[PDB]
Amino acid sequence: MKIVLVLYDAGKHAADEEKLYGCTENKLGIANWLKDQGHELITTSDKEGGNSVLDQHIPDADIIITTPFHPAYITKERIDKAKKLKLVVVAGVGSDHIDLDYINQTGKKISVLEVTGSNVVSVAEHVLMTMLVLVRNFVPAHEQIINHDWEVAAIAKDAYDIEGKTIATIGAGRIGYRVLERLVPFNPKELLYYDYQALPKDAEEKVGARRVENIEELVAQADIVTINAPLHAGTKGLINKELLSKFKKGAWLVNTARGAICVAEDVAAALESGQLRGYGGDVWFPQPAPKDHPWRDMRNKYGAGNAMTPHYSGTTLDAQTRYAEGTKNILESFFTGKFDYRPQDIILLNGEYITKAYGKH
Amino acid sequence: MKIVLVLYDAGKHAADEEKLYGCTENKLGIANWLKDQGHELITTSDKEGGNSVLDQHIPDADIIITTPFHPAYITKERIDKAKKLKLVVVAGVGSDHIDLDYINQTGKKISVLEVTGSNVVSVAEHVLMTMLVLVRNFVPAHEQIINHDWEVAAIAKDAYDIEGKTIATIGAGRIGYRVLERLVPFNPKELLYYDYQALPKDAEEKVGARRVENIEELVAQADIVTINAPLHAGTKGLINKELLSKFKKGAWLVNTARGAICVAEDVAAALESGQLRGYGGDVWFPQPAPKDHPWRDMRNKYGAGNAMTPHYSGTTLDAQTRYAEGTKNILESFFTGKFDYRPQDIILLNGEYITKAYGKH
Ligand SMILES: NC(=O)c1ccc[n+]([C@@H]2O[C@H](COP(=O)([O-])OP(=O)(O)OC[C@H]3O[C@@H](n4cnc5c(N)ncnc54)[C@H](O)[C@@H]3O)[C@@H](O)[C@H]2O)c1
Ligand SMILES: NC(=O)c1ccc[n+]([C@@H]2O[C@H](COP(=O)([O-])OP(=O)(O)OC[C@H]3O[C@@H](n4cnc5c(N)ncnc54)[C@H](O)[C@@H]3O)[C@@H](O)[C@H]2O)c1
Ligand SMILES: [Cl-]
Ligand SMILES: [Cl-]
Repeated sequence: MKIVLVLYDAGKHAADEEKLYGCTENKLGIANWLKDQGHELITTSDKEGGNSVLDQHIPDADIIITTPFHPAYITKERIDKAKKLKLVVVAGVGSDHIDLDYINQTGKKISVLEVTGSNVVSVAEHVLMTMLVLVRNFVPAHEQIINHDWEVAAIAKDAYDIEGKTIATIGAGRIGYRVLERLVPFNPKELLYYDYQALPKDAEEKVGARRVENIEELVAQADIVTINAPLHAGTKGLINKELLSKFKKGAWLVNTARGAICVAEDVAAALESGQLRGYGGDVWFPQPAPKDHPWRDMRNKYGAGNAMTPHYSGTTLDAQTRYAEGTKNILESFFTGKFDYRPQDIILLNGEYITKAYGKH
Repeated sequence: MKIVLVLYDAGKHAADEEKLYGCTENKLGIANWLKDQGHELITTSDKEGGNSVLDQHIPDADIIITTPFHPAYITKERIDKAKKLKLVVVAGVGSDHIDLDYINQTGKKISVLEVTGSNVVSVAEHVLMTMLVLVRNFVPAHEQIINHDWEVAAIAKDAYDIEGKTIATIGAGRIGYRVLERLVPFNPKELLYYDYQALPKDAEEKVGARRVENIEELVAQADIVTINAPLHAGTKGLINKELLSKFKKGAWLVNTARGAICVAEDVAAALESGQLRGYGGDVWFPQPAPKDHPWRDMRNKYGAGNAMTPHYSGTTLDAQTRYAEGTKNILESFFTGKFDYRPQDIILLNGEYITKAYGKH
């Protein structure tokens, strides 16, 4: 089989860390196995433009392996040219960079598999971190120190404790639930969630969560909102000017899910006007984020409220080994002709939606 | 009575936030309350040098109110000049900026009271935040974004999850225990503590903590160490070159307790050499931290591993109202002649140690 593997380039950083499996230099650490199995592997980070290495190889690729941190956008146009394509794998979690609805509506026999659970703890940690960084006003505090300044009041004037705050998650799946679990000992006033899938009652009770039926009612009462749903037609552009106007004034918003769940300029405008006190997370649309993407320079009225990073929360060194192994397992399920995929890894099975988390079908 | 109140100045920032009680502008909300009682209140941030406003008023001050974030250093030289001094109050927690041992050993009839518990949650949050920021490599990640860069591998090469790490606290009192409680749902490998005061077995079991009785044994097995003990003779310079040599190579160290528990240059050398991967916290010696203090510019080999802030974790807006009210209550106990202090607030009562947490007596 011919396999095209699209990952980020480590460049000079490859020499610093041998455990960096998720880059083009290291090929998920599965290149020996793919070679021994008799497959042809094309590895590249060159994923944009008409004569990109990706596009050169799409027409006879049997399998494309992608990673959300440097996502090959497998568009309708690319799918139409991909005459041998049978499987797209996501080394990570989240398959929205592939035009899933096009595959499904046309009934094309392409499976889409991701390594469910592989980095959900990593991201839940990152959400907790980002909440704390925003609420406690850490970014300008650290900036003060490295700029050789000292003025406690400049930081304290917009620093709070997370204790006693009302916190809402949009999506209460693997990541959203783990976020709620980690918040319990911080003594929030209340933990809320919105999801068309109810939590099991035992799970709900374990974290003291209350389900809110509609998203406007959810955000209106939350001091902190975190987004933990996949990107699909039902969540694309969900966080826009109108919905932001229904947030509690001065709320903090965390989004480690997908950038395009928000309308980028609407979030920036809300931060600058004070409707949000802070926004942070690691995900952007598109990726790599352009130099003029509004989320880079946006700030609140105090020059703070921005805890943006590149997309890396799900590609910590601990997460990388897990999604690398999961990727190998999915590939083996395909190669053996067993197709004995873990049920939870299956987004599309030969064009059919198996997941329930990407909207109702 | 004459009361000297030493707080940080908020300046123009006071105009931004009404709840900023902890600054010289707002005087803990007690200025009119004191005036109505016929007391004279001198308020200043000028606390260094022989003709500082502090030193001008020391000779006839009945009461000095301090705050750790901008600490009046009540040295033995100042105590010897403070002929009317009867009470020192700490608007906050931690009384080490006062020469407690000099007061005690030379029979000075001065009580020292602090607002115990007022900001212990705030600091425990800050510890969790700092642990996450260091372990997950957040600072350089955010720096990349605002420098208009994008390179996932530059961050991922030194980013880990807190899951599966062994975490040790030095001091397991109000803050240290609250840190362990907040760590439970993060699925650490193990939680450890070192303290001459044992946790009750039930409190140990609640967080799955194991006591380690030797400090070298403790740090030798820890991926993350956090300092949560007061500054006293037993902890001053506790974290020195020799102990750092016994830390696990590449450990992360967090200190929100007091700067002087660490030997400053020893920590910086350990970071630059890689014995530590990261150091962070909000506390320094002395405070305000000099522009050339080595903890400002220190970095690990990748230009990261620094999560320093000014001293503000215990002065979030949520904390300030609590220690402001507690300061009023302590003053009332003094003024009425009842001296009905909360027992947990008493560091020294007329020179005698009441606290057990500042070493054995
Ligand atoms: N930043 C990263 O590195 C990173 C890593 C992993 C995953 N993610 C993203 O997080 C998303 C969630 O991951 P997960 O493991 O929790 O997935 P999951 O499938 O376990 O949970 C997703 C939840 O979202 C719910 N949902 C779907 N549409 C919703 C809507 N309109 N409103 C509210 N809830 C809705 C689903 O019912 C489900 O319960 C992924 O799809 C991915 O886009 C990001
Ligand atoms: N960064 C901030 O804003 C901030 C805010 C509050 C307190 N603090 C500092 O944190 C310290 C702890 O606060 P707390 O509320 O937890 O106090 P606490 O009195 O409840 O607990 C202190 C613990 O440290 C233990 N201890 C003393 N010496 C020790 C030693 N050599 N080794 C190990 N343990 C030792 C004590 O036995 C006690 O259990 C304060 O004294 C203060 O210096 C900082
Ligand atoms: Cl939906
Ligand atoms: Cl001691």
